[PDB]
Amino acid sequence: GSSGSSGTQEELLRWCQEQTAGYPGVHVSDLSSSWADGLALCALVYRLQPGLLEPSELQGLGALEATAWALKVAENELGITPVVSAQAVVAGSDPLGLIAYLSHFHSAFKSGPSSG
Repeated sequence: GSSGSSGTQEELLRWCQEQTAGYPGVHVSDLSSSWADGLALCALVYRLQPGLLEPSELQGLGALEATAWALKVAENELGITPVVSAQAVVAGSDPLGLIAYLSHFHSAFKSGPSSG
């Protein structure tokens, strides 16, 4: 039951919500600061692929320490080149880059109606 306008960020956000949801503590409510923490990206990645290692350290790592991994396992496994600097994401300087960065994840791990 996942379908709507498949056009606005809503399609991505919601999609990411269901993913991160699983991860305890990670609650994506807005693509502004909800992803700044760092775990967010970590959850989205770890979840997307339950086969990849688990966050044994990320559990108690620094807001940045986390994002670091995500961008890694994402650029290695997922292959989603890091369009934004782990710092920019967490620091919260380039809110645009992040959006584009995530867009890649979905664009690859998306499904449903193309033109609503």
